[PDB]
Parts: sequence; structure tokens; C-alpha cells
Amino acid sequence: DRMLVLVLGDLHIPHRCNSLPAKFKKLLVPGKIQHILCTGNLCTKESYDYLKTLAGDVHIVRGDFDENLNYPEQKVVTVGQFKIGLIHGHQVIPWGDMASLALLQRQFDVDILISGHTHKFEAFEHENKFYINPGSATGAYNALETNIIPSFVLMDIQASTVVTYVYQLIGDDVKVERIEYKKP
Amino acid sequence: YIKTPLGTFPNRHG
Amino acid sequence: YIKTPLGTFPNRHG
Amino acid sequence: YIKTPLGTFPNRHG
Repeated sequence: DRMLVLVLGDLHIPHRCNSLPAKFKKLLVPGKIQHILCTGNLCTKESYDYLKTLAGDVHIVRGDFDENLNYPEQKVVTVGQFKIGLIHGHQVIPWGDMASLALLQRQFDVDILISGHTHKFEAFEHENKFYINPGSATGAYNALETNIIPSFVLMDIQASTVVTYVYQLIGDDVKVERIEYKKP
Repeated sequence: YIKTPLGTFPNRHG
Repeated sequence: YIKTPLGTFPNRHG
Repeated sequence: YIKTPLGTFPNRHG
């Protein structure tokens, strides 16, 4: 029996984007995803009370532009056989730095490390660990780029292999890519 | 294209 | 580097 | 050294 984990963040509504794309929103039927792991930058509780609608288990991490400060700056969870680490990623300098992200992986002692902020999607394995960045679901802009392709990641967890699906909205048609990771 | 829990969509990397 | 609530420290030398 | 949730690092010197 599969576990499906939704991974998304850097929404940045209302300031940077009005709402998540309807096309994305149509795919996230409530109940069909069991877990939700969010990198942060919602930022308003509008979205936090929205994410709750879609699944019973939802975890936020604190973003540098998140207004509810009680979110944890990082969270470690387990789903099936996978120990997952979650962090927004503004703590990593330079942004998305590999060596730094690796420490947080070993420090957190996780199989999969999720981080955001760079608004750039990543899903890859490094030294037998798997690193995910869902990118920005709204396509929100970062300090350096204005045409950022919206995207969110859905993890399919089956025993010791996670299948990671990324859906990025290029043009106005959802498109996806598969990346498979097995615990070593 | 590629099958997913949420439907079949084209491969970004065509 | 790693930005923490208690400082910002290099991960290694450099 | 100094112990943060994100790690333990030397105090940027001895």
C-alpha cells in the first residue's frame, strides 16, 4: 500500500502571487494525498487553513516571510520506511549549497531532505541520500529571477523505494518528470 | 507521457 | 555557511 | 563549540 506525500512551498501569496494556479489546485483533490510537507513562505494563514483541507497530516516549516512564527524552523518525520527532513532553506548560504544541505541531512539523520526558497526545483540523489526541492508552486519570483516555472512535488512511497513526481506548469499545461530513489 | 497518481501528463524532458 | 538562531558558522574551511 | 538544532560548530575560532 503506497504512501503519497505532497511537497510544495514558496507560495508567497498574497504579495507576490494572488493564488496557486487553478490547474495545480484541480489536481490536489482532498483525501487522495495522505501527507503534506511544506517548505514555507505561505505566507498568510489563508493558505495554512487551506492546506489543512487536503489531508489530515500536514507539516509546515518556518519561512523567512512566514507571519505565523510558531511554525518549527525544521521538522523531521517518518513515512513508511523513510525518515524525511524538512526546512525552508534560507538557512543555507549560498542558497541551495550542497555541502551545507548535506550537513543538515546528516545532522537530521534523514533519508530524504526537503528544502525550498530558491524557487528552483531539485530532485536528485547525492552520496546515497535523496534531496528534494519542490520549487515555487505559485511561480513566485525570487530575488534574482522573474519567470520562475511553478512546480510542486508528489512523493510515492512504496517500501524502500520512493518515486518522486514533479509537476511544473510550463506554458499553461502541467508537465511531469519521474525520479526514483531506493534506500541503500 | 508519464503515469502518476494524479493523472498522466507529458514528459517535460521531451 | 549555516544560518542558525545562535550564529552563522562555516561548514568547513572556506 | 556551540550546539544548534542545525549542528555543532566551533565558535569561529579556538
